[PDB]
Amino acid sequence: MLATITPVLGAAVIMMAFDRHWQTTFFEYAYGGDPILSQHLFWFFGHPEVYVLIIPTF
Amino acid sequence: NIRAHFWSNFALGLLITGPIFIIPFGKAFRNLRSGVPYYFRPKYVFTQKNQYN
Amino acid sequence: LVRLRNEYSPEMDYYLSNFHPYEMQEMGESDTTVLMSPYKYASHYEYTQFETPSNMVYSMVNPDEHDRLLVDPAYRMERTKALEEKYKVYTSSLREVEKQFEERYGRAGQINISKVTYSTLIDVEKAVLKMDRLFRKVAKFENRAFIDRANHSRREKRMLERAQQRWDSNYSFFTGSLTEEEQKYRDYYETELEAYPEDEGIEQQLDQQEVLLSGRYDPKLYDFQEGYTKNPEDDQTSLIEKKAFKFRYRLANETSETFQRRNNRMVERQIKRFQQPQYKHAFEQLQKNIAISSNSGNALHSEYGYLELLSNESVQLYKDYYESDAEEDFKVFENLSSKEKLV
Amino acid sequence: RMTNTTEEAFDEVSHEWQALVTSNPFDLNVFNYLENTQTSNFGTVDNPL
Amino acid sequence: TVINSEFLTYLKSNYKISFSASNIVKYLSDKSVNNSVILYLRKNKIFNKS
Amino acid sequence: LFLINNYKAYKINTFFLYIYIYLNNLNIIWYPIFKAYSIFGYYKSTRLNFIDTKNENIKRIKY
Amino acid sequence: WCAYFVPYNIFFKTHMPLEHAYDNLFFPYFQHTHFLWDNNALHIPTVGGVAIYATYIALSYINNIWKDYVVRAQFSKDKELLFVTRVSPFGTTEEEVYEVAHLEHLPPSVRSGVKDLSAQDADGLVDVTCMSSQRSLVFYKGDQYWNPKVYNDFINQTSNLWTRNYTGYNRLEVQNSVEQVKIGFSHS
Amino acid sequence: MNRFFKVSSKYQYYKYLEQYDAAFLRKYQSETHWYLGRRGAWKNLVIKYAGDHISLEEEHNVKYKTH
Amino acid sequence: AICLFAKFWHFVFIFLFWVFFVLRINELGRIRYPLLVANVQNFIIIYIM
Amino acid sequence: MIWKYLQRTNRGNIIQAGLQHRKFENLPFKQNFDNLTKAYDLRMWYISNSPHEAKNLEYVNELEALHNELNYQNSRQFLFRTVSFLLGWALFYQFYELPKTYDWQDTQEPKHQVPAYGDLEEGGDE
Amino acid sequence: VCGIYVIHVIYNYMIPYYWVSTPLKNDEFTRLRMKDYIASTVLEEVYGISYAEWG
Amino acid sequence: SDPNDFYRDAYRNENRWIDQSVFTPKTSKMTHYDVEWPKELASRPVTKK
Amino acid sequence: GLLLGLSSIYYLMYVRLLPFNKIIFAWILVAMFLYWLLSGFVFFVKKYQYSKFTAAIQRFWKRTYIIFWVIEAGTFSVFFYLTLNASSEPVYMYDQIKIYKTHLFSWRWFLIKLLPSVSIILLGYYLQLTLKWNLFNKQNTIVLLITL
Amino acid sequence: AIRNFVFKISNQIQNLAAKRSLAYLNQIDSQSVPSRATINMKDQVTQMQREIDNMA
Ligand SMILES: CCCCCCCCCCCCCCCCCC(=O)OC[C@H](COP(=O)([O-])OCC(O)COP(=O)([O-])OC[C@@H](COC(=O)CCCCCCCCCCCCCCCCC)OC(=O)CCCCCCCCCCCCCCCCC)OC(=O)CCCCCCCCCCCCCCCCC
Ligand SMILES: CCCCCCCCCCCCCCCCCC(=O)OC[C@H](COP(=O)([O-])OCC(O)COP(=O)([O-])OC[C@@H](COC(=O)CCCCCCCCCCCCCCCCC)OC(=O)CCCCCCCCCCCCCCCCC)OC(=O)CCCCCCCCCCCCCCCCC
Ligand SMILES: CCCCCCCCCCCCCCCCCC(=O)OC[C@H](COP(=O)([O-])OCC(O)COP(=O)([O-])OC[C@@H](COC(=O)CCCCCCCCCCCCCCCCC)OC(=O)CCCCCCCCCCCCCCCCC)OC(=O)CCCCCCCCCCCCCCCCC
Ligand SMILES: CCCCCCCCCCCCCCCCCC(=O)OC[C@H](COP(=O)([O-])OCC(O)COP(=O)([O-])OC[C@@H](COC(=O)CCCCCCCCCCCCCCCCC)OC(=O)CCCCCCCCCCCCCCCCC)OC(=O)CCCCCCCCCCCCCCCCC
Ligand SMILES: CCCCCCCCCCCCCCCCCC(=O)OC[C@H](COP(=O)([O-])OCC[N+](C)(C)C)OC(=O)CCCCCCCCCCCCCCCCC
Ligand SMILES: CCCCCCCCCCCCCCCCCC(=O)OC[C@H](COP(=O)([O-])OCC[N+](C)(C)C)OC(=O)CCCCCCCCCCCCCCCCC
Ligand SMILES: CCCCCCCCCCCCCCCCCC(=O)OC[C@H](COP(=O)([O-])OCC[N+](C)(C)C)OC(=O)CCCCCCCCCCCCCCCCC
Ligand SMILES: CCCCCCCCCCCCCCCCCC(=O)OC[C@H](COP(=O)([O-])OCC[N+](C)(C)C)OC(=O)CCCCCCCCCCCCCCCCC
Ligand SMILES: [Cu+2]
Repeated sequence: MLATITPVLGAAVIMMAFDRHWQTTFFEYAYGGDPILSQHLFWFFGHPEVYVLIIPTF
Repeated sequence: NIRAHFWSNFALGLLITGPIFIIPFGKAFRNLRSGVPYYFRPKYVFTQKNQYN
Repeated sequence: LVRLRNEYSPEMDYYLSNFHPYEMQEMGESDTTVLMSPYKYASHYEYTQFETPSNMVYSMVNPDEHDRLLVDPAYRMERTKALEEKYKVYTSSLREVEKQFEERYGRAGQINISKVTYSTLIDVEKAVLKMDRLFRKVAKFENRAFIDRANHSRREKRMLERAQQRWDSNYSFFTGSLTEEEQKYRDYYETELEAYPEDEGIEQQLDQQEVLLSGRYDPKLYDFQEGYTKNPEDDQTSLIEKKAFKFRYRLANETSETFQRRNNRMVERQIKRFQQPQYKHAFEQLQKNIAISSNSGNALHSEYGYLELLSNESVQLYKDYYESDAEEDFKVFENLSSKEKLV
Repeated sequence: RMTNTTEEAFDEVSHEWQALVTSNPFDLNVFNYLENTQTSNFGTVDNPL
Repeated sequence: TVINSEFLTYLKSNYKISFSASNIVKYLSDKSVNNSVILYLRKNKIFNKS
Repeated sequence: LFLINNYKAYKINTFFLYIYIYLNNLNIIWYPIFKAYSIFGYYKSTRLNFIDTKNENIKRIKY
Repeated sequence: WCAYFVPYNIFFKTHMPLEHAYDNLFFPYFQHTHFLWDNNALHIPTVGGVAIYATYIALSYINNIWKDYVVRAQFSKDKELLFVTRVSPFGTTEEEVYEVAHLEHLPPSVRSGVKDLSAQDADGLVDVTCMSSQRSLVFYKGDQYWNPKVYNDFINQTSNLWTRNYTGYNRLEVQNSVEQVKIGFSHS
Repeated sequence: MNRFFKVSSKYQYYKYLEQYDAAFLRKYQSETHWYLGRRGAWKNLVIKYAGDHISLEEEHNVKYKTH
Repeated sequence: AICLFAKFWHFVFIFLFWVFFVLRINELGRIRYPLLVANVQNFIIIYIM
Repeated sequence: MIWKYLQRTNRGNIIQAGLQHRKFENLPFKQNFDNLTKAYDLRMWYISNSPHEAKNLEYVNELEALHNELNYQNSRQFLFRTVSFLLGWALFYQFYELPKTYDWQDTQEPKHQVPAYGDLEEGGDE
Repeated sequence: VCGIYVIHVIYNYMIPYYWVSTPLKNDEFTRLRMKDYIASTVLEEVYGISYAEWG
Repeated sequence: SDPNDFYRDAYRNENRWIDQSVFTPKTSKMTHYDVEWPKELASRPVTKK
Repeated sequence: GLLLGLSSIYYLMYVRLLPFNKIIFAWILVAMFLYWLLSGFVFFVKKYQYSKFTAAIQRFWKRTYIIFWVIEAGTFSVFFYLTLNASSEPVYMYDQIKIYKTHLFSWRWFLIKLLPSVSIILLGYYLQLTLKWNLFNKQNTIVLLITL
Repeated sequence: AIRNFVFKISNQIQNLAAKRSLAYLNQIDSQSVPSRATINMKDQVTQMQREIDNMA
């Protein structure tokens, strides 16, 4: 599961860094950015992250 | 109606092309371009082909 | 728990069947790193552009002996020659044991093969021998300068002079399987060719004799069958076709001396028949209209008569060769069909 | 492609080549593939696994 | 190679062959044997069991 | 057939046949094997129809 | 030139991009600037190492390519050793010593490549291999670059392994190609 | 067969070539033993020992170790 | 632009791979199929990218 | 007589094909790719269809040698043809007038080049 | 069950989204409503009033 | 070479005791292996330390 | 090599007047990083030339190579999906020009740019094929051509 | 050079034509295929003439 999900989180975090520093406006609604795209990308990994945390406990 | 016509034409085309093109086309596998009779050339599995031809 | 020991003993050999054979496909050095094919990522090993030699023989050596072999090339050559001699001895002993076993017991059975496959195998053997001879000649021509340096100057001068004489003021018209390169090779190696001409036709006849006398194509060892049939069925060819096959592959079933005797008898009878007046007239008529026949692909009566005489001569040759055979009825040769005559 | 044994075979690779060319049980067991081991019978006193 | 007739007769008299040779080397001809190449394997104590 | 045989001898007629033969000679291809088993493996694979005729497969009970 | 002069002028002496920089891109036209990128100066080790290793590799491979060719060859007194002069990295002379016994002219592994050898031509090159050092000596076939009284002995001594049997055996010499082995003649 | 004719060297050890066929020498010193033919191969043993020993695990080049 | 940055980093990686390979073969004195084919496949992958 | 042409199959369509004797009657005096591949195919077919093991093994060795020779010939052919193709490509693009008059609209984004929202991007009235 | 639900969601919401991507000269509103009806009228958020007495 | 005919006589339940008994077959002794090798093997030097 | 590299490094430092202490500290860290990363591979190459490079080791190295390239391919594929599904403003009024922005590049220009890579891969294949019957010195020409 | 190549082409063409026209006289070809073909052609001609005679 981690192998499946990690690249999505990596891409989302890299895009966040680019928006912060280079001002790529990936998540700026003014000129085409999608703020909800960041949430989608993060949670797509976030829920599998908690599932990964819990599954070994069983 | 178009489906009926198309499938009738497809069956007729199979019947016509059987002896006209594909069977003569099969004569090209009698020998290799070097003149030797056809023999098996495996890719990854050396299948046994003891059966004739 | 079986604690295997690093030794060669019957106790260890007792467990040979309890192991999978070691895979060779993953051994050696691979010229392909990894296959980028999701369809067979775990079904196919990496392919190889080159081939895998199979003429390798391995022998175990001690550490000090291996160090000696590495350090001393002379000792390495000596041990290698000794090992080759011992391998030859071992192979000869195995062959003799196999021959003794065959003599004592007998072959397991007859080989089910088609007559077409048999003929094609013989033809392929002849073609392989011819190609080997051609390759030997070409390699000799290519390596003449490096193998014979003392006479290279004179031989090259002679070859160049002859080639210039041929292609300076004249065209060279080649008949048969003769080419300018082959003529140059013959001119260069004139000396050696005198001792052993190695003529194409004579070599082909001798190699056919060798192939048929090797004994591998003896009809006694084969059960001829159609092959293409769903069920195993005997050969369905006509009686005339069977007789023609037997005559064509006479050498396969006959021994050297018996074949020599029968062939000498047949050739003497054929020579006498040709010396008979009718054949001389037929050949004279054949030669009379050679120029006319060259203007068209159609034949003339003087040639049709010659061909009919050829058919009769073939029938008589078969009869003469198989004269001393009780289980032979020659009446079948009387009033043959057109297809039988062609066969 | 086949390695020159007399020149480069030493220790581990030499033992692997020995297993390949002789199939002696010791070497074959040492270099047996981990993915698959030959299936055997069911262990018994008369015919133990 | 050539084997002396007396030696071969002595071998036949002393031992009677009743089993076939299993090694594929029995099929090798002289040409193949000559074309064969000899290689050496270094055999020593084995310490790695993997 | 008679007309074809009559025109066979003409050199102009045979020029096209010569060109066709030349193209056929230039149209040769090779088909190598690209597996580690290679020629020896293929040869052993093609031995199914002939293994039964070998001496080692003859019935010979040890006892 | 190609690696330093043109890149330097294109990178530092002008802020205007070249056509190959952006013809495949879809940005509006803009200029460059060397002082508003890579604040960490991470490109300094990259450029330095690339330059150093590229120069080293180029020079070393030039030397390797030129090593095979032989400039001068001299037999020692008694003709036991051969002193060979070869090209150095800067085109000067470098000395080496070889043994005539080790020196040998070997045929190619592939027997169909004999016709492709440069030695086939009258003014080609001869590839003599040192079987001890696994080195190759290249000599011009032209008679100009040869001493005409020590050439026959040299070629005879260095061309022993290129024999007639390299081309194969006919049916007259197939039997003699190997030495027959006698078994059991000395004892039963 | 084409046996090696003679060795014009004062070193009697080199005369071993005279006892072998040219084809044998090509097979075992030129085709597949080219890197091993008529060579000491002591460097092979030295490199084997260097590789198999437990020496310092800091390598700079194939020839030298890190300073 | 981000994809092209990734492509450039991959190309730098394969360039370093090739530099390492050439230096090692120069030191050894001969080329080897494993590393040579690895470099060839790296070139193919970079061409694809 | 339609059956005589439909249900009747030619003898060659069923029986094994023979050896083309014209392919071997006359051959050049050069040990070239054509002759090498002809010999390779002959030996391969003989190994496939032969019951004689003694002849096959020597044929196996000769076939390995022929495989090496054909690999060398193919390497030469590949080198020559690839070099010719690359040189032809380079010369074609050197002597070919590449069109440089394609539409450049894609490179222009007037709204993005000159922000049309102005100060409203940083925030509205209050 | 999840796959069938996802297939239905795709058929209703994903593929139809690409049918119209530019202004349409003729019957633009009609086509937009045609593509929107299948997605906005799914029974999941429509059915239930028939048994409203349950709650 | 009939497989069933061979097997029915080769493998039997009443011969189990002698079918799986390991032994050294009677073969002519070889000096290099059965005479010389044991002598050199037993003549190896022995060191206390 | 040393002359050119040192000159380039000093010029690039001087043009922007980097702080020496901080930059030298960073470059020391980077040097140690890269040096040890490459020294691991140097050790692997030096150790596997005798008695260590077995079939299992070769398969392991092939697997590592494919795994690395697979991870890189996965990351690049995620980025490629993001590129393909890049968001944009509504086409009706906000951005009406999006319809005519196809961003199509000329193949007549792409092929010439693509030529060098195919040249390199073909040269590499030729070197691989020719390694069976050629020496190191003779193939240095192909190696140098590929390097250039 | 050019003249030699042209003559070689002409020689090969002439040899091919001579073979096609007179291969039925000798046994160079295995199985005497051209000879059998010529014999079959004569047989067919004679059979056609005899068929006309028998119809009459
Ligand atoms: C409903 C449609 C839905 C999808 C939409 C439509 C399709 C869209 C396009 C799909 C394809 C992508 C486009 C490029 C295709 C290129 C094909 C090619 O060049 O290779 C053909 C290649 C055949 O060439 P070949 O190897 O030379 O031929 C055999 C030789 O004799 C080799 O000889 P040998 O000696 O080396 O080996 C001998 C032996 C071994 O050789 C092999 O073939 C090797 C083993 C092959 C195993 C294949 C299955 C395992 C796949 C592994 C993973 C693949 C990727 C998975 C990705 C998703 C992971 C989650 O031969 C065989 O066994 C041959 C069998 C091949 C038959 C294939 C027939 C079609 C499939 C049905 C198979 C049924 C089997 C029999 C049962 C019959 C029914 C009861 O492979 C096939 O034809 C089979 C491929 C099967 C896997 C397909 C995976 C597709 C992945 C992309 C999906 C895209 C998205 C789809 C929608 C979903 C979005 C989320
Ligand atoms: C309309 C469709 C087509 C449009 C094409 C438009 C043009 C695009 C050109 C772009 C490339 C430029 C030219 C490059 C030349 C390269 C030459 C070369 O040496 O390459 C041949 C080289 C020969 O292979 P080899 O290892 O030497 O020998 C194999 C044997 O011969 C055994 O032979 P085999 O045939 O059985 O197997 C080999 C086969 C294997 O290839 C195929 O069967 C694929 C054929 C269709 C290619 C389509 C190109 C891309 C088109 C746009 C994207 C559409 C979706 C594609 C989805 C399917 C994957 C392609 O190769 C071929 O089919 C030969 C032609 C391949 C052309 C180059 C393909 C570039 C692929 C780029 C993407 C790679 C990463 C994708 C990851 C998955 C993303 C969803 O193979 C490749 O390089 C092809 C690699 C393909 C990898 C596909 C991976 C699929 C995913 C599987 C794992 C999924 C895990 C999921 C985990 C997470 C789940 C949540
Ligand atoms: C419009 C639709 C398409 C058709 C037209 C195409 C364009 C025009 C083509 C014109 C060709 C014919 C020119 C007149 C020839 C007159 C010959 C002569 O005096 O009679 C000797 C001969 C009499 O001698 P005889 O001792 O009684 O019997 C000897 C036998 O015939 C046994 O003799 P044989 O048959 O073995 O003779 C072979 C012949 C030749 O030997 C060969 O068979 C070897 C192959 C040689 C080349 C053959 C083709 C040459 C023409 C085409 C070239 C195409 C190049 C393309 C280049 C690339 C373009 C992108 O020997 C020679 O005559 C030696 C000549 C060697 C030099 C050749 C070069 C000549 C100069 C080049 C320019 C030619 C005119 C160009 C006009 C403009 C074209 C645009 O004539 C006969 O056999 C009976 C007929 C006599 C009256 C003929 C009246 C004229 C009508 C002739 C029609 C021939 C048609 C052939 C083709 C049929 C379809 C496949
Ligand atoms: C302190 C930080 C660093 C400062 C460096 C300053 C610049 C120095 C340049 C020197 C260049 C080499 C000169 C060698 C001459 C001697 C050659 C010789 O005799 O051969 C022996 C041997 C080489 O043998 P060989 O047979 O000649 O080699 C031939 C091979 O084919 C050749 O193969 P190989 O030997 O090179 O093999 C080693 C292998 C192993 O790889 C390496 O060597 C790694 C190289 C890393 C370089 C990093 C440079 C960073 C600093 C840049 C400049 C700083 C400012 C400088 C000052 C201002 C400007 C003037 O190298 C590679 O293959 C590298 C591949 C290419 C990569 C290039 C660099 C990376 C580019 C891509 C990424 C760049 C962005 C960063 C990305 C990462 C971010 C985290 O050399 C050695 O063992 C080293 C030198 C001799 C021993 C040391 C003697 C002095 C004592 C040590 C003093 C310093 C340390 C202790 C200080 C404290 C004392 C108390
Ligand atoms: C955009 C630019 C283009 C891209 C540029 C980069 C291109 C890189 C090309 C090279 C690398 C990729 C090559 C193709 C892939 C090769 C894979 C491979 O060989 O790996 C074998 C590796 C190693 O295999 P191995 O080591 O056993 O291989 C040896 C095999 N034998 C022994 C037979 C020789 O293992 C695998 O990864 C295979 C098993 C896993 C495969 C994936 C299964 C699915 C996992 C997820 C579960 C499902 C989730 C839901 C999916 C559906 C969602 C909708
Ligand atoms: C790393 C390789 C192995 C692993 C493979 C996988 C790696 C994938 C990494 C990327 C993943 C996806 C995220 C992308 C992030 C991109 C970040 C980015 O763009 O930063 C770059 C940054 C730019 O960042 P920046 O902050 O300066 O950006 C400028 C923009 N503003 C002003 C808005 C901040 O640049 C560098 O890091 C410097 C790179 C220097 C390269 C030098 C190469 C020299 C070549 C020399 C040879 C050529 C000939 C000349 C020789 C002369 C010799 C004298
Ligand atoms: C072998 C027995 C076969 C039995 C026949 C039924 C199964 C056939 C095969 C499976 C597909 C079933 C699809 C049913 C729905 C088709 C239409 C559709 O999607 O829209 C209606 C509805 C959607 O309705 P709607 O909201 O779009 O309404 C359309 C009308 N307006 C717009 C006016 C409101 O589909 C769903 O709601 C799908 C929900 C997901 C779960 C569906 C489960 C179906 C029943 C269980 C099937 C189990 C099969 C097991 C097979 C293996 C074991 C035997
Ligand atoms: C700013 C730019 C980027 C900065 C980052 C710097 C990146 C540097 C990358 C260097 C890569 C060097 C690779 C060398 C591989 C050597 C393999 C070896 O030991 O040989 C095995 C062997 C060597 O074989 P051989 O040919 O030498 O000999 C075998 C032995 N005989 C000949 C006797 C039989 O090779 C193989 O098995 C072939 C396949 C090799 C596959 C190698 C994969 C390497 C993967 C590296 C991943 C790196 C990740 C980096 C992450 C990011 C870092 C910042
Ligand atoms: Cu959740």
